[PDB]
Amino acid sequence: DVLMTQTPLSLPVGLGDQASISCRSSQSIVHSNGNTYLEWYLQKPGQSPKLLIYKVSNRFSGVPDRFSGSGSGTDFTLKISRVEAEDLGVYYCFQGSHAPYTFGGGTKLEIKRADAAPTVSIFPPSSEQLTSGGASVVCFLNNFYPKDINVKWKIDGSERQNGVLNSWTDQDSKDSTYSMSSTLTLTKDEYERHNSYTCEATHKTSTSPIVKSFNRNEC
Amino acid sequence: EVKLVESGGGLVKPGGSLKLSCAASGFIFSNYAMSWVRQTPEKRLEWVATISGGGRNIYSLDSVKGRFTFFRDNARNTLYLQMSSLRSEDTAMYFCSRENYGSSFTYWGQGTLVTVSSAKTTPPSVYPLAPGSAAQTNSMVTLGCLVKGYFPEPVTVTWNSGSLSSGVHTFPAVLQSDLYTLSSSVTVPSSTWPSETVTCNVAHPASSTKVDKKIVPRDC
Amino acid sequence: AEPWTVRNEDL
Repeated sequence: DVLMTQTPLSLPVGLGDQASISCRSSQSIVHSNGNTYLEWYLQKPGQSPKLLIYKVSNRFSGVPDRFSGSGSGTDFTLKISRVEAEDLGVYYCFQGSHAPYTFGGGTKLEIKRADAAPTVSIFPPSSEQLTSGGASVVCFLNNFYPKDINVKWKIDGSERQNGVLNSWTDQDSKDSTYSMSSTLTLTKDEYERHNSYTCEATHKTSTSPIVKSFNRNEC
Repeated sequence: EVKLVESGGGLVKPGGSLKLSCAASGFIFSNYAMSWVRQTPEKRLEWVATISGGGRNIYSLDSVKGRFTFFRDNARNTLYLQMSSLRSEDTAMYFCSRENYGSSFTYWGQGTLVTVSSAKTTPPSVYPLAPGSAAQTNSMVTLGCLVKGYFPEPVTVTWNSGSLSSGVHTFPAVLQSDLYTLSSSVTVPSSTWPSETVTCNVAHPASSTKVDKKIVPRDC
Repeated sequence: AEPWTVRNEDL
């Protein structure tokens, strides 16, 4: 089978600048009819893939000429100019010349913007959850850039690693930020054997942690 | 314009079967070939099959030959994928898609999700997240809901039934121990809560579950 | 065998 490989895995670029993405085929992809059905797809977050480019370098109607593709033999390249935030998402190459037809693994395009510290909020378990024997502590870290951030939990001032489940959004194209969610899940009885619950976020924007906590002996 | 709408996705057990459909509109259906393409939860795209305008000529991935079958009913503008002998790895979002001159996958539908596993259908528990009663407020206030212990995906979260679209972050589910957990946050101006109601609406089709949890300030 | 109806025709 043909194997299709993309590089890089992801690529940050600023507004106004040009991105350039490679796609290489493990073997040549000239269809028996002499055409080359190398195509480029964009999948924006939360949406279906849309077509940009077919037969190496033809722009599907509706697609601006900021986008153009090229290459030959085993080596293809898609070039985006004057990059806007709305262009973020995963870009996929696909050969449709030899069955079985194969896609590359995707290149995620990230849009650069200025650093931004996360907005951090902490939520104790709801009364309703406690009633059923659960006690999840929830910590939202919203609207930050860049992607890399680190959340550590503390119970009564000791670090805590077990029962923590993190989740991140893709990049929001409205402001070019990320957000994440961190959930510490314990039983009611373990929650009630301790007082102080803290989530600390460490992010490039600050030498020291942003810290949110509360004591149960105050609610 | 050209519209494609898949349907039939859902939870099925290893070894079982499931038929999917793709309703087509805005073009003369029999004049174009159609494809099924699937996407794994970790986002890898894979062509499954292509079937000609009149249905006679099909190609497919060898790993789905015999288990999956492909056919179409042109007079009803509908394309099918009859699945059998499903395995974990068949788990994916399934997209149909129409050809065009020079392009393989010119128009796509929204997709329908097929989950292959034997963990059982569990409805969500939906918990409202108000800030702690000793916490400080706060000119733009952040409120949450936690949707825990459900299976399979998807769930739809909204706030005031969509009327608060503005300051929303809804995080992708995380699977653990055969149950998914998820949360959504919404940020509104201090003048609008608690004086007016904020509520999240959580739908879980698979269990025909629809829950509204009103976010109430805590007691001290 | 070729399952495309329009794709392989050049405009």
